[PDB]
Amino acid sequence: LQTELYEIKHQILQTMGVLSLQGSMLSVGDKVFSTNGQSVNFDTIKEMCTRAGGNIAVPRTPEENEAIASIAKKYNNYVYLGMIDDQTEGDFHYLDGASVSYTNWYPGEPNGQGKEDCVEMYTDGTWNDRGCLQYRLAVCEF
Amino acid sequence: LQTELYEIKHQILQTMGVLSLQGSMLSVGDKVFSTNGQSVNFDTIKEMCTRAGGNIAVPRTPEENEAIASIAKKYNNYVYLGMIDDQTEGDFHYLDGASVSYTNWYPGEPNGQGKEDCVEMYTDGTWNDRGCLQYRLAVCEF
Amino acid sequence: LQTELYEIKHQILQTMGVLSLQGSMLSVGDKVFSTNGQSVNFDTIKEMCTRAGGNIAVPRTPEENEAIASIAKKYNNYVYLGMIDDQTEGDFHYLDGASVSYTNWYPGEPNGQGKEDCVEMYTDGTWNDRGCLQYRLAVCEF
Ligand SMILES: OC[C@H]1O[C@H](O)[C@@H](O)[C@@H](O)[C@@H]1O
Ligand SMILES: OC[C@H]1O[C@H](O)[C@@H](O)[C@@H](O)[C@@H]1O
Ligand SMILES: OC[C@H]1O[C@H](O)[C@@H](O)[C@@H](O)[C@@H]1O
Ligand SMILES: [Ca+2]
Ligand SMILES: [Ca+2]
Ligand SMILES: [Ca+2]
Ligand SMILES: [Ca+2]
Ligand SMILES: [Ca+2]
Ligand SMILES: [Ca+2]
Ligand SMILES: [Ca+2]
Ligand SMILES: [Ca+2]
Ligand SMILES: [Ca+2]
Ligand SMILES: [Cl-]
Ligand SMILES: [Cl-]
Ligand SMILES: [Cl-]
Repeated sequence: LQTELYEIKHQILQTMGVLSLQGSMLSVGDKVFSTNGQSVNFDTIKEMCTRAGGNIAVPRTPEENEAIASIAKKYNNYVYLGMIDDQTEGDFHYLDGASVSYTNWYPGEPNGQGKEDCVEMYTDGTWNDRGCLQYRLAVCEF
Repeated sequence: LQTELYEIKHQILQTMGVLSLQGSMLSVGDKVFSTNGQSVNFDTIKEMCTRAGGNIAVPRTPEENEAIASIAKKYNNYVYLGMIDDQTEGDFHYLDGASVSYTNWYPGEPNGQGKEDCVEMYTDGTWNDRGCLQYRLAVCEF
Repeated sequence: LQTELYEIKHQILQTMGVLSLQGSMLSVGDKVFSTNGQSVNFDTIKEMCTRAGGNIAVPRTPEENEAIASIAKKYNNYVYLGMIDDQTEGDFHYLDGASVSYTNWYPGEPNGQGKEDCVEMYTDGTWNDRGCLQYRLAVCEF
């Protein structure tokens, strides 16, 4: 079976290598990020990522933030991130319900104070709280 | 080894997630469908799919039919399916030799009665028996 | 676990099938070749392939040569290969340090005699020793 396992691991590396060369994914630690280049609103990005078997991307580390920012830069668009401050204002949570730890707010942000429940990322990787109805680059994590 | 197996399964899911996000595959049950968007005749589609390690797509379930129809719709072209009524007329078989079960004939079809040995799918997912020399969207199953 | 292993192997085959259909990879024996279609110099191709988890492509067999030549033909560009004759002139080595075995020099080549330390492949698959600063099609192996 060890023959099978080595071969399997090698083939997985080949396919991920191919996708990484084609610019179709970025691997960061345990996470893989990807975009198909389309721009839609926050709710539609969630459905899109979920349909593909993943989730709207969120950076929980400086390294993850840089990877998503590099995607925002390459595709030159603002990006919606997987966090919201719905139920309680000023209190941003990941979509799994956990309170946000790492942040990278653009100076002055977040300033919505009720009416801005989503978070967008600028091309320099910094964050702004925003309404959820804008068209933003869809980035998913797997 | 359980560490290896969990990691392997996760990486497989990441790559399939990426391909699904990019619109490069559709997963239905055990089957994966894909097209590269090219149009060729029936014999050439078979060679193309076989070269890639798969087979010309055929729907054996309503669910599979819908998936292929969604590809025909997205690419806006008629699609050749993996069935033929060669040796016996009115008797359509899969390419593995088995008699066809599920069908979705457009009203009046099949009407070839000798001279139409292939099957094409319209953009609404319904079927027509047809000659095999037309240029149709190549869709493969894996 | 056998259920897991069969399923894993099948899913790997599906993803590789998809990538092969999309024209995003060529499998030869143990090797997988891929290009993203970009043209850069020798040093930049190495970095690009390494970033993706692979290496600049080199043919060690007639079969591997044909696969890379088919990529050079499809993309209609000269290709840099993973071999150099740096430290000793007339003495080409793979990037792992081993002396080159299989060759396919265009008639008259190699003729650099000091000043041509890289190797390019023409669209017909034959080789020429060349300087390393030209823009060539980036082809990686995994
Ligand atoms: O000045 C920046 C400011 O501009 C707009 O009002 C909105 O996008 C706010 O979310 C943002 O904080
Ligand atoms: O009326 C539809 C009819 O049109 C043509 O004659 C052919 O494509 C037939 O296969 C099809 O049944
Ligand atoms: O005649 C072919 C000859 O042309 C140029 O001088 C260079 O590309 C050489 O590397 C090559 O050998
Ligand atoms: Ca609110
Ligand atoms: Ca708010
Ligand atoms: Ca704001
Ligand atoms: Ca006939
Ligand atoms: Ca017939
Ligand atoms: Ca007919
Ligand atoms: Ca030299
Ligand atoms: Ca030389
Ligand atoms: Ca030369
Ligand atoms: Cl809004
Ligand atoms: Cl015909
Ligand atoms: Cl040069």
